[PDB]
Amino acid sequence: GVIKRNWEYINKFDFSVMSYNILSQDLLEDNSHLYRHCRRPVLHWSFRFPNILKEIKHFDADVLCLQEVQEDHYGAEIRPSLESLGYHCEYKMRTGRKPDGCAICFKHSKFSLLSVNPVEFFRPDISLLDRDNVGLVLLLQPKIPCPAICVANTHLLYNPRRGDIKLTQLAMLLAEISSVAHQKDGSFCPIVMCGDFNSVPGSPLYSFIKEGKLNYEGLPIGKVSGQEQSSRGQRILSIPIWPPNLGISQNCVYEVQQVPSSNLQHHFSLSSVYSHYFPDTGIPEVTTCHSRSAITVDYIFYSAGLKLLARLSLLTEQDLWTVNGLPNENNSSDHLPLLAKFRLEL
Ligand SMILES: Nc1ncnc2c1ncn2[C@@H]1O[C@H](CO)[C@@H](O)[C@H]1O
Ligand SMILES: [K+]
Ligand SMILES: [K+]
Ligand SMILES: [K+]
Ligand SMILES: [Mg+2]
Repeated sequence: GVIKRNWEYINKFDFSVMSYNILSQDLLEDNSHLYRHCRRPVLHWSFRFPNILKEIKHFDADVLCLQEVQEDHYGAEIRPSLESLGYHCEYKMRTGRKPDGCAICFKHSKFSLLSVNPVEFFRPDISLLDRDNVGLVLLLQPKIPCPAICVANTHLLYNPRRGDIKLTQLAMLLAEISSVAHQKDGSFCPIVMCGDFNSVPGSPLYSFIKEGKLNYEGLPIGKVSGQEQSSRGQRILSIPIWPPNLGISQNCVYEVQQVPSSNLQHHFSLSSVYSHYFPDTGIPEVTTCHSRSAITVDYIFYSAGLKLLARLSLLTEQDLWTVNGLPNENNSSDHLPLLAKFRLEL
């Protein structure tokens, strides 16, 4: 019963991607009921950050996609530490009362920056989109003597009930990617989309990402994410989910608004790095474990044209409770870092 995270291995450019919700100290302390299982000393930022930095240093990924990156801590400690490791860092803070956000970092030696494309999901003119969540999309040029790579990162709305907002937020991210990744030959460049989607494998939202299609007629708003909730007394998704003045089509691309079928679509071909279930046993993988939750909500998606060489295996709920849950004295987030090795064949 050994508890280990192994590397599963499945004219080129090779690069590794890490997706990691590092847990904002402010979000930690605002929700202390989630960490009742934890010994008090392991929760302090002074304890947690060195461990998190050690992980990042150890894995030495070419691209970092981080969530719950607290602004004050980012400026003071996280960004300087990452810059020292040879990373160029781009940040997008949430737009509300919560001063955390997403960062996409990449090694100077591996890429040049073509464009930075932040996405704010908050729209003051649209009542539906009243949440502070954000995304970030970079276009990177691999440094070799080659096509660009589009890297996206997000942290979608947590609230389990509001699947209408989740899907609209996702649509806004997909729309940005569609714009940035478009090439002169009319196809999309290779895409890596990381983040905390607050949605479980096999959920409608997850299915939408994988299939590029969703029939959402008669679907309760709470069922979208597959997060734990009653589902009683929930309203059904509207057709359309979001209003025309968002300027995004049902194919999740920007469109020219004109002065004035319940199926969502996107034009990408996306695979998930992780299978979500252990092959031998069929036990589900988890990416987050605390007092109230043990689920997968973190993903690395990629265009399948990249080839996945390897991934760092996840753990079961039972495995994580053997080490008394997350965070603990050895692992300093309530999430596990996702890690993938990719190959771009030229
Ligand atoms: N919030 C929790 N959820 C699930 N299991 C827990 C929780 N807190 C402690 N445990 C574990 O459950 C068992 C309780 O005896 C122990 O193995 C302990 O680590
Ligand atoms: K929040
Ligand atoms: K409702
Ligand atoms: K235990
Ligand atoms: Mg969290």
